[PDB]
Parts: sequence; C-alpha cells; structure tokens
Amino acid sequence: PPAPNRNPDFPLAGLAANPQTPRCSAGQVTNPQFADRLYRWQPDLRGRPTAR
Amino acid sequence: DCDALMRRAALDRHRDCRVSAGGHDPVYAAACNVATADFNRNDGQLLHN
Amino acid sequence: MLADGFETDIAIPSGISRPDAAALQRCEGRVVFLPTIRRQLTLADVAHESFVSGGVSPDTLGLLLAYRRRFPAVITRVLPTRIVACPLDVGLTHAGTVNLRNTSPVDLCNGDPISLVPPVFEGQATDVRLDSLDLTLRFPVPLPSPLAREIVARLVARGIRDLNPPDLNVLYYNGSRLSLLADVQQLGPVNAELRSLVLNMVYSITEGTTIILTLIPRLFALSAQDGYVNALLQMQSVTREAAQLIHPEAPALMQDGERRLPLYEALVAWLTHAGQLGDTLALAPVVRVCTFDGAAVVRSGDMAPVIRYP
Repeated sequence: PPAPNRNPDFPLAGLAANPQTPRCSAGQVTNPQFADRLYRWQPDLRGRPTAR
Repeated sequence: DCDALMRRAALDRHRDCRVSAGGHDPVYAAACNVATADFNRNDGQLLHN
Repeated sequence: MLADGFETDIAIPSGISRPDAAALQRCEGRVVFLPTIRRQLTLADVAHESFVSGGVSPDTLGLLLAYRRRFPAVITRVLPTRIVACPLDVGLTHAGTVNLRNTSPVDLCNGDPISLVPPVFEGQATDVRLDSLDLTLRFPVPLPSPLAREIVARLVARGIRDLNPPDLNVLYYNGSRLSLLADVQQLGPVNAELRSLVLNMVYSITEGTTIILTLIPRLFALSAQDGYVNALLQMQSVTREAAQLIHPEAPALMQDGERRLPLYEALVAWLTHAGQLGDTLALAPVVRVCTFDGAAVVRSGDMAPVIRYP
C-alpha cells in the first residue's frame, strides 16, 4: 500500500465555483512560475486490486 | 504622476509588462521638501505629488 | 452457417382481415427479434405483446437490454401462409446477401456498420397493427454505427439527470437537425445501464494512468500551437477546465519498475473496458453495407445489399 491517509479528494468541483481561484492560460503552463500557483495533486495507486 | 503606472500594474502576469525608468525599476515617493530635493539622484525613485 | 443456411418460419394465424394481409406485404425487409432459433414460431411470439416483460411495459431505454437477450432476424419474403426470415447471429444465407429496407430518416453510405435502435425519433413513430389478431408490431430502426452510439449516449445521460433533483435532446448528422421523443424512463433499467458503465469505467484505471495524467499540462500547452489539438477539447470537455486549475505530477518510484511497463499495461486494460463499452450498452454492429452496382448513397426508403460484419 501507500502511506495511509495521503490521498486528497477532488477540488475540481470545488475550485470551479470560485472565480478567485488562480487559473492558468496556455502560455502559462509548463512554467514553474505558475506550477506553484496552481493546485498540486499527487495521486497514488499502488494498492489497487485492478481488473487484470 | 505615477497614475499611468499605477493603473497599469494591475494587469495580468501571463501577459508581460516591463517598465524600467532609466534602466531601473520605479520606486515611489509621496512628497519632496526643499531639504531632500535629490536633483542629480540616480535610479528611479519617482514622485507622486 | 450451413451449406443452405438456416431459415426460420413464422406461421400466420388463419384469422386475417384482408387489409392486415396487405400490411404484412409492406414488411418485405424489416428486422425481427426472435427469442430462440427455433424453426417454427408464431406471430404472437414476434409481436410486441410477447415482447413485453412480466406485468411491466418497457420504455425506450429499457428496450435495449431486451434486444441483446434476443436474436435479430430479417424477413426475406412474405408468403400467404407464413413469413420466412433469416437470423443474423446464425450465418445468414446461402449467398451471403440480404435486402434491408430503410425505415430510417438518414441515408446510408457504403461500408458503414449498422446497429439498430428502437423507435425513438419524433414524427416518424410508425408501428404496424394487426387489428384482426389484435397485435402490435414495433420494428427497430437500422442506423449507422456511430449514430447508434450517440443515441444510446443521449438516452443514458438523460436518465442520470433524473437521479439529481439543460439541455440534451438535439443531435446532428449530415447537417440534419433532429431530436428524439422520450417522456419517462424506468428506474430499473437505468441502474442496469449505469452499473454496466461504472464497472467498465473503473477497470480502465491502472498504475500507468496517473503517468498519463501528468501529460494534461502538455496538451493544454500544445492546443495553443496546433489547431489539431484544439479539435480535442471543444470547450465542453472537463480536461480544458481541469488543466486550468490542477497541476498534477508523477508518483515515484514504481514498485518493480525494472521488470514491467506501466504505460503499456494501462492502455491494454483501457482497450478492453472503455473502448469496449460501445458494444456493452447497445447491441453489436453485426451488419455493414456493400452495394454491388456501386451506389455511394442508399436513400431513405430503399433496400440495400447486406453483408455481415465480423
């Protein structure tokens, strides 16, 4: 397994409501000047019993 | 004034805006007396009177 | 397939009002659901009365599961005593060709696979009635296979709105504007459709998928540069607005990453569940079109040559 209680939920439904959440344009992304301004999300999957 | 620069600095970061006064970034000041008066002063301490 | 093929016979009851006899002769090429591959059946077995479920009249979305439990067959020739039809799952004829009349609003092109849909659209709802035998006949509409996958996707997404106390009615194909008639959907078969979704939804997520999720910032940067990448997002996808907020990054390092290929394993599991799901909701596209005297367009209301699709 991964470390317990690591995984967060999705703020995608949450952050889409507030306009005051910081966004990125197509010229912003892949720059580290805005990679820290956006939300950081790290999924883990090493404990998944998946269909295979 | 600084009002041309003050209305401008609220623009976005993802569209660049570079203003260099005398090759230096603008620094702002409220007022100037006879005592300070900084006539041959270098890098851009600007005033807003 | 046999050397002669296999031809079922649907016998007609003797009590016939003569206008209903001429109504059957207009059913020259239609699609008929058989419950079995028994050689001799009745019109009561074919018709909508036996085609109901126990005590409950099925809706349009619930009628799809009733189709895949049965056997689609095509009427060849109407005789005065019986109706001769050929099944589709069984090898169809001695020759390999059947005529199919289009009871469809949309014309057909060569090579396109045909799936079949219940009577759904407005205006063209046409059901043949045999009033001497008090029977009703609801015949399915043959359509091209990407269209049938749209209509199932429009109906299933409509039922998910009903579990949540606009709009989704309008389709487009060949520039034609057309909507569809539906009022209610039973809560039973929607759960059978939805459980068939989410099990196949989950089974695509493997360890390589999170590595693919790190390429979401790459596509939204690449859609700036090429209009072909702009042909993906369409402003209605989640991933355009998902890339504007979430900056994901990769997990590291994977367990036993030397021996295995995580990106390869995520794709093959994706191809067997999510890319399979166009078959899992509706029935299979058993039939495509091969005109012999080459007609690029088979017009609405005409027959067409018919050859199986693997």
